[PDB]
Amino acid sequence: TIIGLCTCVAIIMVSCVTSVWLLCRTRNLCITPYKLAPNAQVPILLALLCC
Amino acid sequence: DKTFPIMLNGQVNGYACVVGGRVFKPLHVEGRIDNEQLAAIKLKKASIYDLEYGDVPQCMKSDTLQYTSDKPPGFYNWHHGAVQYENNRFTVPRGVGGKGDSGRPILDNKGRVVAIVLGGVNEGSRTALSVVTWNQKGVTVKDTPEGSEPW
Amino acid sequence: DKTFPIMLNGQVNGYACVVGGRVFKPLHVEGRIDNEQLAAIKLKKASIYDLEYGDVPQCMKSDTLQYTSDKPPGFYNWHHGAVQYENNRFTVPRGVGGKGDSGRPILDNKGRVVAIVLGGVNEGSRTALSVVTWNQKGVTVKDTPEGSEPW
Amino acid sequence: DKTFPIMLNGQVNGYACVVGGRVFKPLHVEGRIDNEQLAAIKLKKASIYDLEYGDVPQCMKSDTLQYTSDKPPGFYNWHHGAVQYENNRFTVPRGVGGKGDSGRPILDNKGRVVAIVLGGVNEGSRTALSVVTWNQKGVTVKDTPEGSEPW
Amino acid sequence: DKTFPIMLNGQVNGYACVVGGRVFKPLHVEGRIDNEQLAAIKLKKASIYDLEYGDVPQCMKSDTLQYTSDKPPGFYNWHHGAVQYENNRFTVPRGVGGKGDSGRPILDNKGRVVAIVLGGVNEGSRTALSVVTWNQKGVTVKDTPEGSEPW
Repeated sequence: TIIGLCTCVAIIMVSCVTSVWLLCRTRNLCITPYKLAPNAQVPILLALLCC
Repeated sequence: DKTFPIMLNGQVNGYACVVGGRVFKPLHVEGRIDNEQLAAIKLKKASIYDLEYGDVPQCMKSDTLQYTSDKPPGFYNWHHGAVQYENNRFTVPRGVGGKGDSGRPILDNKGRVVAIVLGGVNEGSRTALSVVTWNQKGVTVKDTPEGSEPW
Repeated sequence: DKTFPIMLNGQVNGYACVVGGRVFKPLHVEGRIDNEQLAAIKLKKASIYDLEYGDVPQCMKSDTLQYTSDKPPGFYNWHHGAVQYENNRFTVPRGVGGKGDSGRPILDNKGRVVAIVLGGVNEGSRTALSVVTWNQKGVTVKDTPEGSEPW
Repeated sequence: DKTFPIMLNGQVNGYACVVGGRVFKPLHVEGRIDNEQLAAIKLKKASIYDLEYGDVPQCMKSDTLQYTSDKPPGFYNWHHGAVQYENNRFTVPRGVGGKGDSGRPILDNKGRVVAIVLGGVNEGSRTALSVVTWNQKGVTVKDTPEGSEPW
Repeated sequence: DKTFPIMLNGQVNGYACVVGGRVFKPLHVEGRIDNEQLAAIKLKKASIYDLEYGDVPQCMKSDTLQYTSDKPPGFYNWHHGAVQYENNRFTVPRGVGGKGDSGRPILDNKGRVVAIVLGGVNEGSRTALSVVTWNQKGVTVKDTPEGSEPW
């Protein structure tokens, strides 16, 4: 149980950090094309999925 | 001044531009910007476009370069002369442009900036420029003709 | 020169000056002195006078401003022109002074320092100035009008 | 420029010379080299010659003073005036030399470096110089009169 | 003519010359000599000096350049102009010569070849050449300035 619980927490931490890191990476890559173009369409759907 | 040289070892290793209140410089160029106001800015990385970006001080925002995505066929202006724009590609005569010219801006006949030159292609009689510009929707895109090399 | 502007982000927000062999800068003005030799000296604080001071390097000790405590009624001058000294307060026409003129000395008709301006108060006809001066016994005093603002 | 000043506290206290494609600076002359490219190179010390030296930048290998070991009786020159060489000693008119002239080479009539001056002695008619020179075999030899004070 | 270009795809990679009765070309030069009399000769690989060499046919013996080891300080000629020679070093002004000039001879005032150019180094305002020369006893030697790029 001690070994099992530590493995479960270690798996969750690696998976959650990786999941959020990719999602943060998604927002950076998804939004950057519009950050460098103030005069852009910026569709409303973008503000809902990538933010 | 609209364009600011980047100095590494005392020589100019590239140029930084300020467009629409934001300052951009080539990601692959190391050194300080030769401007006391701009040299203190901590910039963010944009690996998509091979450039770093950030805001400028409030005193500079009032006279920054104008963004435009209006790119009809014809000739465009830049530091070393004219730029020809055809088939959605920017080209200049052979021998015009090389190492150290990275980051220079290209402007239309109305004084609006259309692209930031990060590299180019050395062809037999002409050269193609590797630039970051905007598409028909006004969204930033990187233009890299086949064989492009960073300047 | 004798007056050395203080720069924070590439802009002047005050001035350092050398009087009688000491380099005086306002305490509320943060930044680097626009110099190479005088910028290397460690400064002592005089917060009761809103000043910092240090020793002038040997090569600069002779080329410094002299000061006097003799302030007869009349007109005194500084960088922006004439200054009126009446009713024991230094004052300038409305709008002549303002923020950024911090550490700028006031001179008599012989070019001698009589006060160092740190701030001011906008009155009905002239702006009263917050200055560090020397009283009738020549002792350093902070001469400020009511409601002065740091410049 | 082939002879570069050395500054410690903002004033010039000697010279660093680019002779033979190598940088030569006295040990007793503390401070940075004026040129950013010459100041960035790590230097080696030769206490037996009271000089410090190092390899020049690639571009400075050609732009260097040529040196000669042949110094027959006659006259030579430097930035303080003419130099007379007799009895193996470099003698200059009284008062011509002084502090801050160390590191400057003495030139012949062909523009070649004959000796590097480090100090001198006031003999009451002319001043004898402490130099770093070359003997008849072309070997670097320090030549100093007794009692010479480093300049 | 005693100099014959070597071309691989119609462009010149280097030159061959007849000196002393032998045909010379650098090892790194690829292609065929425009003169068929020289291209058909089987050459020995002198990796010691980066030169290929062979025997001139008797029908071509008259087209031979005289060579000498007597190279006193002074100026020598080659296809691109004057060459300055001092301290056992052959030097040309910056911008004179580059890739494609390998194998060219250096001639003195009597029309005798004193060196064959293999490459060179840009040294500031002047360019040093990597050459194959004969020493004071007439023995072939290779002179290579540090960093020389084969031409």
